[PDB]
Amino acid sequence: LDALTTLPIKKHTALLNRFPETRFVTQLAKKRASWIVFGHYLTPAQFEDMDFFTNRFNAILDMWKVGRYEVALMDGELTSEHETILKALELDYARIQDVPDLTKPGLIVLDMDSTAIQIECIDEIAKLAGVGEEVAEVTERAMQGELDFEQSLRLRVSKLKDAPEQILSQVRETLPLMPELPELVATLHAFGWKVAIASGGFTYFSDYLKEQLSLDYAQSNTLEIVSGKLTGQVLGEVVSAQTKADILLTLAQQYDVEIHNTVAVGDGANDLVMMAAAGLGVAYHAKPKVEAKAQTAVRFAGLGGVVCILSAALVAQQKLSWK
Repeated sequence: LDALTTLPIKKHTALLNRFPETRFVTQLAKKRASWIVFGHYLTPAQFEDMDFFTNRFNAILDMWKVGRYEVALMDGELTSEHETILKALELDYARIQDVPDLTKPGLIVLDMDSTAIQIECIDEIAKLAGVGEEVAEVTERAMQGELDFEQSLRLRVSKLKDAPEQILSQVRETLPLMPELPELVATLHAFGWKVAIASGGFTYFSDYLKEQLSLDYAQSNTLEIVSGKLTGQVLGEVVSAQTKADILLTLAQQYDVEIHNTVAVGDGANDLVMMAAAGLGVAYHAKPKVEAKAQTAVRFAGLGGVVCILSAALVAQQKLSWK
């Protein structure tokens, strides 16, 4: 029932009334506004901290809600001083130029989790399979630059030979979905967008997610399973940085979506190629080095932050009325 819950995108007068009327301006054109601030709860107090640090009164053109999030379309420009004070406040922000249009056919591609959270996943399958150490000896040999990326994967998997299938379920359940993924999926489908995941984990997991959430496409590393045991082989191609960008371009064409109306959400160096290929890359809880390369980043919010960003283009261009 999870992908039946959208994130309502609505104007609330109560939200406006929370702020002095002076905080708002009506002179500047919404369509020329360049950035947004968003978080679970926006208060005058936070904006006074922002004002003090940036040495100016930061006016809001418009505020609305996206699920539990409150979004403010901002006057002026996002300066590095703004970024500093917003990080301190733990408010997210984004420049909204080039943000795709929810009302036109579109595609979003997400990575099922950080390569760190997939190393943990595989290390846990290994520990359950009783070869926790072999897999470790191999991860070490990859740290020495002895094995490249694919060799490390394939070799770590090979240690699982003969492991019983039910180890995969037993691990699926000890793990939590990205916060708000189900809402992100439902919301984008409501707009008629396609949703695709591409991860360096295993088809077993990604195909389950594809089932629970009705994703349109999912691609991971497929573990060969025979007689309910893992054979230790990986079928087909090993999903790499490049594979991710390829999935994005293929599906775009296949789905008949303009490249500029695609979105790629990632968190590691592994996703930069995908992100560089999409109309918009969104770093989600990524390393500061990856954040600095992405056009937009979500730092504090859940995946609903992605909808906050997309809703801004909708509201800026007045693509729809509310009720």
